Amino acid sequence: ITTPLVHVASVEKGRSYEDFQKVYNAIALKLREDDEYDNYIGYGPVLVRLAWHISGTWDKHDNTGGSYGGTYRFKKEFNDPSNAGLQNGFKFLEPIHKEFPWISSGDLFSLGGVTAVQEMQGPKIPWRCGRVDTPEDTTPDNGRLPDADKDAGYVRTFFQRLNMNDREVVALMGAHALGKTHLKNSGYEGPWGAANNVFTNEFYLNLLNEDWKLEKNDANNEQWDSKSGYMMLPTDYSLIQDPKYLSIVKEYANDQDKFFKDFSKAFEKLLENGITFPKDAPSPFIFKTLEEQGL
Amino acid sequence: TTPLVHVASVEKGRSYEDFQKVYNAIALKLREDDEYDNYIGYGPVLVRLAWHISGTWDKHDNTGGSYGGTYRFKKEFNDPSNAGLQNGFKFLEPIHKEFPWISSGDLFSLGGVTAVQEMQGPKIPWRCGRVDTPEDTTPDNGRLPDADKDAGYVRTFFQRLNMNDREVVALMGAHALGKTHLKNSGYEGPWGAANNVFTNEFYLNLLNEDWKLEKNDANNEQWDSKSGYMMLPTDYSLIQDPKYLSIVKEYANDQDKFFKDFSKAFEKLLENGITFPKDAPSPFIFKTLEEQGL
Amino acid sequence: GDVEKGKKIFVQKCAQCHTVEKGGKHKTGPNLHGLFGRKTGQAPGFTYTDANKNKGITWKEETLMEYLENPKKYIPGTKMIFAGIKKKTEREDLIAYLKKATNE
Ligand code: HEC
Ligand code: ZNH
Ligand code: ZNH
Repeated sequence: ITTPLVHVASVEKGRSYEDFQKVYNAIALKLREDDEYDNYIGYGPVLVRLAWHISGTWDKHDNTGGSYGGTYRFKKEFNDPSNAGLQNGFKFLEPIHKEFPWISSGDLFSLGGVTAVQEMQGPKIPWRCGRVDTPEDTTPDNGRLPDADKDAGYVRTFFQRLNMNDREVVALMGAHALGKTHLKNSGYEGPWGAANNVFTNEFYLNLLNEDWKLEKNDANNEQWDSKSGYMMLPTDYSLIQDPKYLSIVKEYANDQDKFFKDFSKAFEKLLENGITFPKDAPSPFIFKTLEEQGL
Repeated sequence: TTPLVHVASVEKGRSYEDFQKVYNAIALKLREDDEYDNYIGYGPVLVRLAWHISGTWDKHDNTGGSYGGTYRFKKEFNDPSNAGLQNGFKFLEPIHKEFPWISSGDLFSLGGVTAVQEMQGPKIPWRCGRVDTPEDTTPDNGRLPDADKDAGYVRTFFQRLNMNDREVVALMGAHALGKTHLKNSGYEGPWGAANNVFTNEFYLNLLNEDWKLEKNDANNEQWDSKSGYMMLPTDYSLIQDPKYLSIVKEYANDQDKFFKDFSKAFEKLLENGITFPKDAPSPFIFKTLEEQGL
Repeated sequence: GDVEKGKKIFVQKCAQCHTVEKGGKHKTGPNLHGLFGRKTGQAPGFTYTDANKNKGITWKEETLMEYLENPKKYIPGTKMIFAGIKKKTEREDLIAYLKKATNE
């Protein structure tokens, strides 16, 4: 067999809320300055994917992977085929780590995602510190991240390894309102919606209201394209072919506010999976936006 | 109360070839009716029209902007901040009737691209597809900036348009064109000597003249030079701020960098709020009258 | 034809580089006094280009009513960075003023 891993959240030496608001702010201030990445979408979307990919490596059976170890900094899971394009989100965070050497890799990569969602007018995602950097061989094998060419059954089974129910996966998938797919990264070209740098419920509205036709692209992979120039991955489209998933997609499309409460909790859970928080651990930090600071 | 998307739709069956013609018609008329405002021409008022139609945008709810061409309606047209632009509108009107198919938004914005290009300025990549939207989508008066404020306000204002410090200072260089008229804005005088030639003169003047705060007949304060130039309190803000000043100095030294940065920012300013599909054409780089031998 | 509306043209499109009176200093261009009835590259004191003193023509009303459309076409490789006035009415009015102001 093999004994499960236990990861205890150890807060950085002498740091508190005020010190982390400074990190949020440095990431937030740089999201404004480097406003031209990927034809004006900005670095916001690539950071949400980064937060999710470093966390989605998790296996609830032996507590391997997850955001804790900050193992994205290593060769093995860097150059992981499923992580192609995230190197841009990494070198965005690299000078923010120079200004704050004290913060752990897991805490930075996860804060990058929480910040990006907030600055792109999304809900407040409560965030906690404590992720400690682990050695080079605590790095998970390539292959733990999901396939885009599958169905509702794969999508269910995959997310069960991450301890997510039908409602939490449909909620998490709504982050696809942000950014785009790039051909040289994953074999799919195009955006899921119009407003791809402002967190909305556009994903569900587009998935329900548009006309979609399955067709192979230039990389010879099949995707669902609309006459409007939008796109859906087979896994994204199979949030509607499945009757249970369709009912949750319908309710999030009808009420953006429910999607916002449910996204927050699920997004926090994703970044917090596999981490045991001691009794004395600080409460989840809710950060103020640059707009809420007058900065 | 919110959630709007504005998809660009090329005016039915129109190509690049059609759009170069409407550019040429605006350029040939800038050459024809160049008697206006004591031989400055309509060039500067057209750059300013392009900005005032676009500068009403709000990133929070995606309202306002260039798309709707809502300047054709009384609320936006009679806007006290839009005083003086009627001259630029009336100039573009005979051109709108020679090319009825072009949308108001596309014409107003193209008029700004034509102006800057024919003024020996940088090439501005322009995209078609702005659709005229109905009367009820006209933004309320007061979305445009005030001229009597500081660097704090100028920084805060432009965030509503997603403009960073480098983009706002680049956009403010358009003030090398035209002049302020007391009867319109409540300010009087040019910013430079060649106010019909697109250069980096704005920043050079700002850094090198002896500016003195004086009050005009409209009772507003403005910075005046004894060389016959002036600077708005918001234009002076760019040297009263260390971040803004670093960029003013950078542009005053290199014009080709300012030119490069202005194109990028001006195109952004005119394209804000507009979603361009895949079945959409690449930005057009229009040839000047000089390059077509006209 | 207006010398009065011709004054506005000169102030707007030329004065930032030219003086018209005798004893007027050379800025980014020579003093325009002694223009009508004189050769190209004439004004004593400026460092002209090997293209303009060499065009070698007399400066009269109508020949410069043509140079005024394109300063680069009628004279190649010059440092006169002016795209020219294309209209005839405006060229007519600048030339009218010039014959006054550039002599007495
Ligand atoms: C108004 C619209 C005018 C008029 C009527 C003229 N200019 Fe000027 N000019 C400038 C330079 C650098 C030169 C020298 C050219 C060279 O030697 O290469 C000139 C020259 C002239 C001449 C000819 C000089 C000669 O042969 O003696 C004439 C008739 C003349 N200019 C008339 C520069 C400029 C400008 C930019 C810096 C501008 C603007 C003008 N000139 C405008 C005008
Ligand atoms: N303006 Zn100004 N303006 C601003 C930007 C970002 C750009 C464009 C890219 C502007 C361009 C012009 C322009 C050219 C002008 C001359 C027009 C003319 O000759 O008729 C012009 N803008 C003029 C004014 C002006 C004069 C009004 C009048 O009397 O006709 C103002 C009071 C004015 C103010 C501001 C202002 C405040 C800005 C931003 C902080 C600004 C940007 N403009
Ligand atoms: C089923 C499942 C899944 C899948 C398969 C996927 C897939 C994928 C793909 C293919 C892509 C592409 C890449 C490129 O760029 O090219 C992406 C993107 C993506 N993604 Zn997602 N995802 C997912 C989930 C998800 C989630 C859950 C999230 C969150 C939280 C996300 C977020 C994302 C983003 C945001 C993006 C974009 C990025 C950019 O822009 O760059 N995502 N993604």
